[PDB]
Amino acid sequence: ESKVVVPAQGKKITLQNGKLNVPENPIIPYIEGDGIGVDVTPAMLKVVDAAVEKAYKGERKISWMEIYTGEKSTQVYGQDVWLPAETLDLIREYRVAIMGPLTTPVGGGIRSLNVALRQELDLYICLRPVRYYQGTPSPVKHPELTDMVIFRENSEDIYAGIEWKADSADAEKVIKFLREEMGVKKIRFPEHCGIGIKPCSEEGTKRLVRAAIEYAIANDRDSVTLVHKGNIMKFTEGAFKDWGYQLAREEFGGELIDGGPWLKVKNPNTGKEIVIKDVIADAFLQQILLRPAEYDVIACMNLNGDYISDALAAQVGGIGIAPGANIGDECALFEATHGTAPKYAGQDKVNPGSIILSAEMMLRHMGWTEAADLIVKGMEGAINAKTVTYDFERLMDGAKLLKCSEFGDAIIENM
Amino acid sequence: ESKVVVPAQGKKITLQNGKLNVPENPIIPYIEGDGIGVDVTPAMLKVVDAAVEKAYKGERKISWMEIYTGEKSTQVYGQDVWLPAETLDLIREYRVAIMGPLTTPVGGGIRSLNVALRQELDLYICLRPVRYYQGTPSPVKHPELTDMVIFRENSEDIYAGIEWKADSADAEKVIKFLREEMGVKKIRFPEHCGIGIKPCSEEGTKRLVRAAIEYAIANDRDSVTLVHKGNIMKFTEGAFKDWGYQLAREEFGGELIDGGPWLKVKNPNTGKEIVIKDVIADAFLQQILLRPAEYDVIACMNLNGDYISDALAAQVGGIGIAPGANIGDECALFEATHGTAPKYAGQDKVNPGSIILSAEMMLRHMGWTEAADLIVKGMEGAINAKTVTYDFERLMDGAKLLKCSEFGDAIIENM
Ligand SMILES: NC(=S)c1ccc[n+]([C@@H]2O[C@H](COP(=O)([O-])OP(=O)(O)OC[C@H]3O[C@@H](n4cnc5c(N)ncnc54)[C@H](OP(=O)(O)O)[C@@H]3O)[C@@H](O)[C@H]2O)c1
Ligand SMILES: NC(=S)c1ccc[n+]([C@@H]2O[C@H](COP(=O)([O-])OP(=O)(O)OC[C@H]3O[C@@H](n4cnc5c(N)ncnc54)[C@H](OP(=O)(O)O)[C@@H]3O)[C@@H](O)[C@H]2O)c1
Ligand SMILES: [Mg+2]
Ligand SMILES: [Mg+2]
Repeated sequence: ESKVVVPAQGKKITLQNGKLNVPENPIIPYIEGDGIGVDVTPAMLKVVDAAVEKAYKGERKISWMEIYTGEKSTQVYGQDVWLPAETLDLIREYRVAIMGPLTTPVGGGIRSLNVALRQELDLYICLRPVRYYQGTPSPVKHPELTDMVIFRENSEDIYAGIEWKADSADAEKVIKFLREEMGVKKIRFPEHCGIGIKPCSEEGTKRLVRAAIEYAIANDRDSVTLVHKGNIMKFTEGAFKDWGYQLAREEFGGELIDGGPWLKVKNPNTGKEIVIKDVIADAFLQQILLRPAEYDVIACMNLNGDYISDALAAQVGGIGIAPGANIGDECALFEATHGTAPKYAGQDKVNPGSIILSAEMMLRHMGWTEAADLIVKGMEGAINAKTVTYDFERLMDGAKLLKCSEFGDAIIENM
Repeated sequence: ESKVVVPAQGKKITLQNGKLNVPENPIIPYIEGDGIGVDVTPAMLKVVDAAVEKAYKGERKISWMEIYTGEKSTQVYGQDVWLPAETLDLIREYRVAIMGPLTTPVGGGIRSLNVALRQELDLYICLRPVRYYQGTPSPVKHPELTDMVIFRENSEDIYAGIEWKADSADAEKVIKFLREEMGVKKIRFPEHCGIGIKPCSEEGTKRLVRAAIEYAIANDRDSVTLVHKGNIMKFTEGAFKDWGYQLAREEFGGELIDGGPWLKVKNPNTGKEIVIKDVIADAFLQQILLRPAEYDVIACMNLNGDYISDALAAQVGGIGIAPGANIGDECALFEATHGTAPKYAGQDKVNPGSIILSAEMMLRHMGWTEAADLIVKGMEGAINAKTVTYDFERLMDGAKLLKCSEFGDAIIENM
């Protein structure tokens, strides 16, 4: 008994030849989000509607359709309905959707609803661009040097969720198999030992890296860096790196730079030579602080991508305004990347910048680049004006403190 | 046919009741290290001898004994001798040793000689303190707020080196077992798929965390933070966190703070209440930049520790002066934490600060705290004086450029 209401006015986005066909009146599902979702989502809807209205002079308008996942879903659909099958169907059917932060319960056997959405819908790209907005308080000296785009593999790695508890019958069965059938002698303590499995495939790797290189081409970026810990994990992380370079050679004409191992890929549109290179993951966490200007598009596995995107967001002062998308071949889900911060829920206090910039990505994904540009311009102006929410204000001198809703308005005021 | 020469003058350190018994004339094995090892090691020997001479007025003296691992070992012992069994025996027998950076070959089937040393000798603690030295050029605004000590688990995690290549008979055998016998359906692409195993045990976890809490007590530190990605890896990383808290409760009288989950442990010597807490790994990489003063002793698994120690070293401008130890119940191996940087080898150019501060840790481990304090004082003075090696100098104005050897001398000059 669906409680979703399909908008009377509005038409479904469709997909033909890997190209989105977006009508003037697209229906866009949104999940409000739990906790501060109640604050940031209304601000997002208003900012997006204003950008769309202004950009296309009223010719285009989104028909927002609320759908459910998280604690709110339990209130709507019932007790154990954290992720209704209907939500998976609707996101796939309508092609483009956006969500606030989600509450995943503890003590009931769910790792992460965000991860569940990504995997169930096969949204294999976690796309997280990290740039600096002039005027943002930052813990680093030169945050303006950071302008990167993270392509985080979203469907494999240790995120597969394949593991067994220490002392469980299953764990002991796996360990026995490893020691006795596979001849494994490297388990230091085989008793009271939890076990996890890390898969990495050629297909999984290459579809991710393919998207990263296509993005570098489409957006005239300077380089793609494969980040990995392949010196220790030779057959997963090392394989990821090798397959990435191979893909560049086989599909994009990548040629050896000097004596290797870096490659150059010719941008078929601009003639720019895009560098394909690689950095070991621990060293990369140093490089993003010490030589940020040398990095651009980043391609990495699921866990590394999780870490890198957080580290980069922190350094640009963007912990609360970091945008994110999850993109697959059939649909895409844009998301606030911060948590539910329930202590502030309903106080109209927190920064709606993250979900707003994820909506910017959404508009851009829809081909509505003018509306997207207006959001960027608005965000830039508001931050430059020092008219900001508490999280920025408390780190600044001479700023004007704005509520969440009010910061949404300041963004519009600056379009 | 050993090519190691046991010093005529000198006596073996011994171990009784988990307490080192260090004579006035201890024999200390050292590995010179490959590449820039030839530059930084001589500087380390000179600085350490000066600190020891000055601290104890000639009553004490180290008898250095060269031992081998890495490319130099192949030159001494022969073609495929990258890690002679003799070196493992000698480090265990003499209890305390130090090494420069090592060349691990590529294309011959060795992940890392550093990891091999750690695992073979069961040096389950990777101890990496990260502090700021006034005057060091840093990419962050307030590096002085960083004063942490990393306890990185050194014997388990994905470092166990258990994995199989995509398309290999073994990989397919493991995957078949997983899908057919374990009923695993979560492998997105089971073909052309590499597989790695991640173990985490109660014993492995608790011996690491035990050392971290004992350290916090011995050194009157403020808190121990368990860092993990337990929300996704419930039975490895999540288990690590749970066992860590449990250890604090069961062995150290840890009591609930407020409504949890943090605990307080009473320092039995100073009565200080040590906070035991936890942070998810991605968030922690933000916290170390945004709220560094809130963190002190860190306890984490092998891979997370690898990443965290690099990230912290970068932020204090200490990429080339980060000290490190590997400690087990029977012996300890102190190490330069940077690479071999062969392009500079023999030019007397690079920073010997890392191996020098690892030697400071070594002296402190030996109970020679006065000599260790002299090295710290010397390092602080030299850096404050802006008499520094090229890696610092190029980031500063009005500094005096010193050779590697000369910086070693400046450290002595400042004792
Ligand atoms: N079971 C669940 S739901 C769970 C558990 C762990 C992690 N996560 C995930 O991991 C990430 C972090 O989540 P979390 O739960 O650890 O964070 P939360 O507890 O929800 O938020 C922690 C702090 O981040 C700051 N913050 C978050 N959003 C903000 C905004 N829009 N404006 C200003 N400040 C903001 C606030 O800092 P101050 O209080 O200092 O102002 C807040 O107290 C999220 O992606 C989340 O989905 C989820
Ligand atoms: N197969 C081997 S041996 C291998 C491979 C990968 C990683 N690792 C390990 O991973 C870590 C990093 O090693 P790596 O090989 O990637 O680094 P390296 O190539 O050996 O060094 C890279 C750069 O770091 C800087 N640097 C290193 N030591 C320095 C010092 N003492 N003073 C000043 N600058 C210094 C230099 O930067 P500038 O040129 O800019 O001045 C150097 O070019 C090490 O722990 C290493 O053991 C080992
Ligand atoms: Mg994350
Ligand atoms: Mg490392």
